[PDB]
This record gives sequence, structure tokens and C-alpha cells, in this order.
Amino acid sequence: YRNFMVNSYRLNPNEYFSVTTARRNVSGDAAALFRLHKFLTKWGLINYQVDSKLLPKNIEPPLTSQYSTRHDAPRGLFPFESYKPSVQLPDMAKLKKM
Amino acid sequence: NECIASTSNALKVLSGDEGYNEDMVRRANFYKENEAMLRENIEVILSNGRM
Amino acid sequence: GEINTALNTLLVTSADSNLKISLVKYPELLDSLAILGMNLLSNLSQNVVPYHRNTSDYYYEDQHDKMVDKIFEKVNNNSPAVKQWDLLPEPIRFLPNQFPLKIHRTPYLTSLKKIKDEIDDPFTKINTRGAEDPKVLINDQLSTISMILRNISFSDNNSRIMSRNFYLKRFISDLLWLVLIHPENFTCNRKILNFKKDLVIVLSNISHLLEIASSIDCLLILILVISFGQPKLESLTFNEFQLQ
Amino acid sequence: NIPSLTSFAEENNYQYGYTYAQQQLNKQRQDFERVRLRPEQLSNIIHDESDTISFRSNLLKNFISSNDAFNMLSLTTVPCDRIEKSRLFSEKTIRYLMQKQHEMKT
Amino acid sequence: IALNLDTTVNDCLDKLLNDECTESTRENALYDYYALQLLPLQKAVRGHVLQFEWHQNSLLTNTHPNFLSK
Amino acid sequence: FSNKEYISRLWHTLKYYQDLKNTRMKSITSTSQKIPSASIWGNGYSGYGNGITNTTTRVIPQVEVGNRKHYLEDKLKVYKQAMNETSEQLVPIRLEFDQDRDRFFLRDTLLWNKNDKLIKIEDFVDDMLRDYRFEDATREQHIDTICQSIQEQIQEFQGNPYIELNQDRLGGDDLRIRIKLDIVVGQNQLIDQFEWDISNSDNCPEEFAESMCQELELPGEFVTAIAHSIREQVHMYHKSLALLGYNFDGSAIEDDDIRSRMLPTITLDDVYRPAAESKIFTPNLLQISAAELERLDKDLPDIADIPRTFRTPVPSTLMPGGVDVGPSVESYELRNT
Amino acid sequence: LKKVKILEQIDENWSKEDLQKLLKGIQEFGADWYKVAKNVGNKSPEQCILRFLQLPIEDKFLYGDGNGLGP
Repeated sequence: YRNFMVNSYRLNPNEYFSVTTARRNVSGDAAALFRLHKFLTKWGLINYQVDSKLLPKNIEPPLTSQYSTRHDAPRGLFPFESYKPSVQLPDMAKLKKM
Repeated sequence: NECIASTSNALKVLSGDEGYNEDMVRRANFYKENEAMLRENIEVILSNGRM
Repeated sequence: GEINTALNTLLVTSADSNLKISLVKYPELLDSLAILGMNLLSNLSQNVVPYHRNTSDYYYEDQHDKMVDKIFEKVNNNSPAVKQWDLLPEPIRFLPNQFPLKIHRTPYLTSLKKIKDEIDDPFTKINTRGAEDPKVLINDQLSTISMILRNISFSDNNSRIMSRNFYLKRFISDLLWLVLIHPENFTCNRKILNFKKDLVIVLSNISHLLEIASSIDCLLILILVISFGQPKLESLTFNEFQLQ
Repeated sequence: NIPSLTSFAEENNYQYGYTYAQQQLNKQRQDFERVRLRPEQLSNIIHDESDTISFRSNLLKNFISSNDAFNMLSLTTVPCDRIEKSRLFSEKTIRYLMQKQHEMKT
Repeated sequence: IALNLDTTVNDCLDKLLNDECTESTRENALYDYYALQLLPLQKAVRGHVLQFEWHQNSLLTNTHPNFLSK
Repeated sequence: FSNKEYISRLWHTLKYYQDLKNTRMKSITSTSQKIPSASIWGNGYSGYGNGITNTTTRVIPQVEVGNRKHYLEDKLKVYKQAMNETSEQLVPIRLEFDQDRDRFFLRDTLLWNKNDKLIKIEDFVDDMLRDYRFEDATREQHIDTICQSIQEQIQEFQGNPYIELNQDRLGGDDLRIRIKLDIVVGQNQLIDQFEWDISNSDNCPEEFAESMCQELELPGEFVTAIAHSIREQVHMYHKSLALLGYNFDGSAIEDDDIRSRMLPTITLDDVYRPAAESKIFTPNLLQISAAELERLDKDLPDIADIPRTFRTPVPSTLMPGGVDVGPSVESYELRNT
Repeated sequence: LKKVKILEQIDENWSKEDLQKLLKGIQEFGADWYKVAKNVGNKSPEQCILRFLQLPIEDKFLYGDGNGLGP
């Protein structure tokens, strides 16, 4: 029943997949089919995009954009660090030995 | 050892930094003991399309 | 993530005092909050870790012929029972772990001194974060649940909708047991005071229509209300509380 | 006002759907329970001592109080035989207990 | 660590570049070179997933203990 | 790593977040001036089901799909019913209305669980009328009339009698009845008769309806019409048996209208039916034109009047048996000049 | 020398040829995991991302096995 309802909605998502067509197309009592259809449409998954609208246009401020990231930005998270090379001549000798 | 581990951690909070320990998550046994949450988060990021 | 980003976006709106959350227009949000607070109280007293289990998390993925299929296991080599479960688990009493040993009657001022002596400690763990420990994650989900539930109850319609909701009464009778009889599972000592500090606020707005369910809840209400105030060291066993 | 207990019943009030006396009582109910249950949008939002406690100031004070008390321990190069003990009484507590013990025979 | 990594990169490069080395250790050094040039990409993806994992557990009472409710 | 670098790192971190807060304030003042700008976080939802998130921060409880509020369950009566769940007792339900004495037509037939105490019947009828695209004046063309018809039809259902209630002989009795059916879907008409043992409990009408529509390759309205016809006629024979006091264990049928509708005992010789008698017991899927379709559009239980199953088509795009009104298969809006 | 033998991670769900095709695919296409799982074949992209995370690349150049590193 569930695969029937989900497969039947996704052929034409602009249409509200009613309870009555599901009742008329699979054999079973109307109470359990109504409860399963209302559970299914409760969680999205069917009748989620019946009346879809278009987001018009986004006037994007800087740093709120794709590829709006810089090496100069602070890594608050992303815990991997980039470390300063210490160039000291006894430490150069220590690095050559180690 | 509790006097040192609660002094550097006392500096991390007062500075304002956050995150995991850098020397803990750099190895490979971290991603083998946390095998459960990575299969959740990889599917969440991939299905939303951010990976 | 879907739980935490719902809880934070509920906590910001419910504390805003300009955006109303009415349950007349939607009365099933409160049941989700109370069932989540029930199921978090359940696996805190048993120390089970949710949200990252290594179990499969899926159930059974897959007449006159059942005797034919029974003998089909005979001539190829040549009735399942019923199930029973409930929606909600045990309140938190009638569990084998939960048997009372000491009624934690700590007063208000000793709780304040315990908080100020735990914060002003050198080896303090009051800011160990969320992702470093799952028990503090359960505790910071429950504290968000309690802050939401004390924020919702300042409306005229929510105060009579929350009055019943069998789910909310069971969650109140479920937390009030845990904060008084076995508070060993809560990590910090400020969370234990903050649960009493908003349970009394959420019971101040409801109680004009509340019908008390069980007698154990009616005793724990008394012990919670008694736990504010300062006793002495028969006569009157309570020194007067000066409201400064 | 002070409306009723019958006005709080679920029959006279709205529910999730999907007369004149009821619509008169629900005026007084929502005009009474919105001036009673409304939160305080002003000061005295402190409520106690343990809400305006600051984690940052206490963490800074404990960072100082651990550092100087550890510099008191290691860097103070006074030997253990040379650490002189402090007095268990004061210059005023030793006078008051000479006074009261003089006045104890009354 | 960075110097040993650069030396191992320049050492697994030379093992395939000559022709006197055997093919059982000429292609193995090639995939060891592939795995060594893929290191900061692994750090990037690893950091990304862990940053999202840390954002899963920010609950506004950990970071904000002085939250005023009502 | 010294102090003079560790504070210069914190100055090149605070000055980042101050510009970030300036961006955050400008992207708030943009949307407060009714200009849809993006934020630090992404745009939340789209028009799909949940509302557009990039707005002026309202609280929208349950933005509905179409015109209906979401069905909110009880979740305690569901467990109070699903654990005390002995039997089902499906009820065949017939709805017929005309342009005279009624305004709607509503020729839909459905099954219904009699032991189901969860779903309020008026809510299901109100959902059905919204599924039939009736406009919101649907109470002077009452939901109460259909709700009262369905309330009456489940009260008369006396259930499967003592053949199920008291005893159950394995194999049943010889009570084989002559089931006739006459179904119209689109412009096809299925006419078929067979024999059906009403005295057997393990006779499944749905498993036979799926079997017949498997062989004939029928669309699926015939799946839920054949089984409803079986459940209808078997019940209208069981009711006529129970109202005459049949005492369903010892047979002794003893009547004249029935015992003449029942079929005689198959002997050894009668295990093959005659050829001219065979041409009735075969499924015929006739095709009818507009004139016959207009002729069918107007025209104790009576076991001689066996009704047909014509159904008013649901406004559904994909499904066979329903009209193609409403939203299209292609996703267009057609803004012309 | 102390070389990282990366092809010894041949645990039964994966194989040596699978790891080789994984590394050659990530070198071919950078972080487009659908093309990478297409180049590998017979495996979902999530398993490719997970096995790319769990590779012990830099562990043989760090100090310890799992006394302590100290401060």
C-alpha cells in the first residue's frame, strides 16, 4: 500500500493524491487506508509540492555567497591548524639532526 | 594532570576558540571508533548536496 | 541535528515575548515535546546512548498455503504470534534501577552555595561542551525542553491546553521523580536547581485546572514546594524567608 | 471580570477543527488571563544570585587563583624547616579571652 | 612532521622514476604517492564533516548559560 | 606563538566577526524593507509544502497542502484499538444520489471496518467531499446526508453469521450462490457471473478479484469493484438468511424464494457444464459508446434486484477511471504577453 | 624507510583494486563523489567518502601509537 501511494504520487507531483483514488485502486477498508494516507502526507513524502512557488531573486551581501571563503578567515571550527615555521639556527640544527 | 588539562582548557574558553582537540582528530582510530555518526552525517550532507 | 535545530529555534521564539506560540492552531507540538522528554528521561536512568546507535534502526525489511509452506520445508529437502508494546515506557518508577534510598531535600540557599562552590572550583567541568560528552548532551536537551515548556505556559490558551495533555502530566510526574529521588544522572548542579526553578514556574500557571494523577506525584509536589525555603537546626521548623 | 471555571472548559473553547454566551465569556477570559499571565518585560529579570553568575569572570578569577597559588608553592624557595607557622589566635582574640575568663566567675 | 612528509614524498617519487626497480614496488610507490598528495583534501573533507558534527551539538544552553527565559 | 602574536591573532578574528555582524544586520534590514536577501545561513524552505522562509519572521502554524489542515492523530486510542484487535468485519457501503431529491451524484462504493472506533465518520466524509473537489458550500448539500447514510448502512450490517460466529465447519456447506456482476469503468462494461460459497469463512473475495483482474489485465477500479460486489451480495444473502431464522449449523434450509436461488449439488455427471449454459459463465468486457453511456446515466432485502457499480470519476490525472481536470502533467504556468 | 603502506587496508568489504581505483579516481576528479563512485563501481558514494576519511595516511608520521605526548 505504501509503495503504491508513493509511486503513484511521484508520477505527477503537482496533483493532490487524494484518499479516494487510493481507496478505489487498492482493495482494503477505508479507515486503514485513510490513516495510512494521512500518516504519509503528515511526513511530507506525498502532496509536498502540490502548489509550489518560485523564490524570486537574492541580492546577496558579501560573505553570504557560494565561493565566499578566504584563507584569511578565522577557523573557529575546522580544528586543523596551519602552524608558523620557526626558523632559528639552533632549531635548524635540531631539525637537521632529528 | 588535572592542573594542566584544566589550564589550557581554561585558556581556550577565555580566548573564545572552540572545536575538537587538534591532536586527537588527526589520527585514524578516531574515525574508526566514531563510525556510527559519520555514516549519518555523510548521508545528511550528501543528500542535502553540500559534499 | 533535526532535533537540536528544532529545539533551538523553539527556544529563541518562545523566549521572545513578541512572537506567540499558540497551541489552539496546532496542539500536537506539545505532545512531541513531552514524548521527547519522556524518552530522554527513560534512557538517562538506564544510561543508554541514543542518536548514534550501531543498530540497524529498521524493522522488518523484506491463508491456505501456510500448511503447504510448512510441508514445503519437508518436500524440498526430499503462524507467527502476536506482539505487545506501548507508546510510552514506564514513568520512571517501577523500574528495577529506580528504588528510593534518600529523598534529596536540599534547600534553596545550600543549592546556591553548592553552585557557587562548583563554579569557583579550579578543576571544574561545568563547560566541558556538548560534543565531548553524550550525557551532557542529554542534559542540555532536557534543559532546553524545560525552558521551552516554561516559556510556552504564559498564554491564556496554552495554560488550559497544557493542563491536560496526559503526555505533559506524565512528563512532569516523570521529571519530578528524577530530580528529587535520583539526581545522580544530571551532570551539573545548576541544572538540578534550574529544573526545580522552572517546574515550579510551569506548575504556577497550570495548577488552577490541574487534576493530580497519582499520589506519588502529589507527594513529590509537596517535597518540591517544601525544598524552597530555609529550615532550622517540636516547634516551627522553618525560619522566615526574607524577600530581599 | 474574574470569569468562571466553566469558561475554562474545553466545550466552551476552541479546538483543532479540521454562540453568543460563549463569545461573551471568551472575551472576559482572554481579557483576564492575558493581564494575569503576561511576563514582565522590564527589569528585575535577575530573579536570584545564580542566574546573573558569570562563567567568564569566575574562569578568569580561577585562572589567576591557580597560577599565583602554584607560584606560591614551587617558586618560593624557602625550605620546609624555615616555613614559620602562623598564630592560631589574634592580638584581639587573645585580649577578649583574657577579659571574659576574668569575668567568668560571676 | 612537514619535513618528514616532504622527504617521504620525494622518496616515493624516486622509487617509480627509475627503471631498475621492480614492478611489484614500482606501482605500490605510485599509489603511496597518490595517497600522500591527497592529504590536505582529506583534511578538508575530514574538517568539514567534523565541523557539521560539532554544529549538531550546539544547544544554546551550553554556549549561553545566562539565557533569560521568562 | 608568543603573547604579541596571540593577541594579534585575536584582533584579526574579532574584526572579522564585526564585519560579519554588519553583514548580518544589513541582510536583516534588507528583508525588513521587503527585499529578499540571503543571510549567513541559507534560505530555509521553498514553496514546497512548508512556506517560504525568507520573510519578516512570522509564526505560521501548519501551512496546509491544498485547503486541508493536517490530520492530528490521538496516538493513545490507536494503541488502545490496535492491541484489542480481534477481528475486522468489513462492511460493503453503497452511495447513490441523483439530481432529484439531492444535488450531488456521488456514486462511490467503499469498504469499511465495522470494529474501527478510531476514525470519526463525518471527518472521513468531509475528506471525501474535498477529494471530489466540491466547493466550500458543502453543508447545504450536506455532509450530514452522506454521513447519515453511511451511519445507517453500518448499523444494518448484521455481520458474518454463525458460520463465523458460533461454529466453522472446515470446507463450509453446499450453499453456492449465483454471483452476477455488472461494472462500468470509463467506456468498458464487465459482465460476468460465477458461483460463490457463502458458507465458507476462508473464501477471500479480494484474492479472487486480484486473480481475475490479473488474467483480464483490468486497470484497478475493477479490483475494488469486484470485491465490493462479492462483499455486497454475500452480505445481502446472509441477511436474508438470518432474518428468516436459519440456525446456521444444521442446514435444513426450508424456504421457497431461497433454496431456489441456491445451486443444486454437483454430481459426478454435472462436473462439466453444458455448452449453451457455459456461455453465461464467462467474463465479457463490452465497449459502449456515448448513447449507452447516457442511457446508463439516468437509470427484507430484495435479492432479485442486483445493483450495478457505476462510479462518478474522481478528478485524478494518472489513474484510469478518473477525469483529467486540475494540475497538468507538464509543469507550466503560461505567462503570456 | 618508514613508508606508509597504504594498500594494506584490504578489509573484506573493500579490496586492493577498489582502493587503487578509489585513489586514481580522486586524483582524476577532485571531490566529485558521484564520478568517483562511478569510476570505482559497485559501491555507493557514501562508502567512498567514509573509506577516504578512514585512511591511515599521516598516522605513521605522528609521534605516538594511539606514554603520552604531554603538553
